[PDB]
Amino acid sequence: ADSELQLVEQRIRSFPDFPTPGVVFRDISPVLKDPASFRAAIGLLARHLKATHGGRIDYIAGLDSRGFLFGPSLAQELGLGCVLIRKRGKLPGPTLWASYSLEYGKAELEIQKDALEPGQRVVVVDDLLATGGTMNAACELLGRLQAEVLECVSLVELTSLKGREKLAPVPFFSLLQYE
Amino acid sequence: ADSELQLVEQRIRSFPDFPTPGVVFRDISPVLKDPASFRAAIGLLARHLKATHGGRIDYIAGLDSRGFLFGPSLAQELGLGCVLIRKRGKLPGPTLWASYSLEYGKAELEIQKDALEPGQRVVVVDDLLATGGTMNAACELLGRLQAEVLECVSLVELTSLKGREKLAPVPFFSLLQYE
Ligand SMILES: Nc1ncnc2c1ncn2[C@@H]1O[C@H](COP(=O)(O)O)[C@@H](O)[C@H]1O
Repeated sequence: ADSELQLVEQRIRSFPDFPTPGVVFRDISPVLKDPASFRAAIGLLARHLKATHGGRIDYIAGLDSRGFLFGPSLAQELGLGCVLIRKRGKLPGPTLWASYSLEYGKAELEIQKDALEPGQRVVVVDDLLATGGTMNAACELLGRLQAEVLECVSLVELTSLKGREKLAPVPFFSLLQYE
Repeated sequence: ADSELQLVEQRIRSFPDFPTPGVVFRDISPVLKDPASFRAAIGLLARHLKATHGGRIDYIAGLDSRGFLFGPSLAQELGLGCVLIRKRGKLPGPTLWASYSLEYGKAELEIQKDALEPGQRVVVVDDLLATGGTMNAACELLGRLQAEVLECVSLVELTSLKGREKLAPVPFFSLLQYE
């Protein structure tokens, strides 16, 4: 198109009635597919994070699974490492775990007990904030390792689901908002 | 790739008997956590790919979920987009899916119907090649979209499981090898 924000915005594809009737799904797949829009997305998140924390971040925490598509590349742009927060069962060795609500049921996330040392400053990233279930669980786990969660970020936020309120006092930033 | 490769090898951590007895789990998590290791792994994959295929690659395809950690960064380094291959039920809109065999029973993968156009040339990435079942299924999905799979790559290859044979005649490159 032209601007970087509109380049990202034109590449978020809408799918009505997926996964269930009445929902409007936001697919980030086109953002990844277009190298110019992927780099526009990473650069917007990076510039936000650099301006906001002045270089003083220790790690990005990428959220299983779609957050893994952004976390490493964001971290690398910022010159940082990326740690992983995963669905239960996926990581080897001693873990901490936290439950959250998933569709009609309950699920769990986990982090390795040595993923972070105390006092490390971390930004959580995922593609999309919907109910805020996994993101909230992520914050719980990081606090348990005595990490300082600076904020959570996503490319997209679905405001009608009120996942941002669920994260307070943890600050939250999104690039784009839809219902 | 001596020094750079040692930076990767040093950060692969092994866990006996996970997830089940007699399996040595290879954990790439410390590679992601160290930005120099991550940058070395991405550079070494990119360098091999450019030295082998030059500018003939159109897209990287990342395998759900640990392939997601490397695909976008590899595609960015090459100036290419990245397309996604997911566990069934995760992608919106029209898809093609297939089933393949695992340790007792079946698993299923899928791809969006419009991920690639015919004759487009793709390299598949995952973190580790074991039996090659998953990567083989990804190759088959991509074939059904009339994509040309130039190569599959990973950080680790478990050579006693003969994943390389399963993929033939699609070439396969790994940074590190173990029995
Ligand atoms: N020993 C192992 N360590 C880590 N991941 C493994 C191991 N064996 C299999 N996998 C994973 O299982 C999938 C590969 O299985 P395969 O389809 O048998 O090649 C990939 O996602 C690998 O990352």
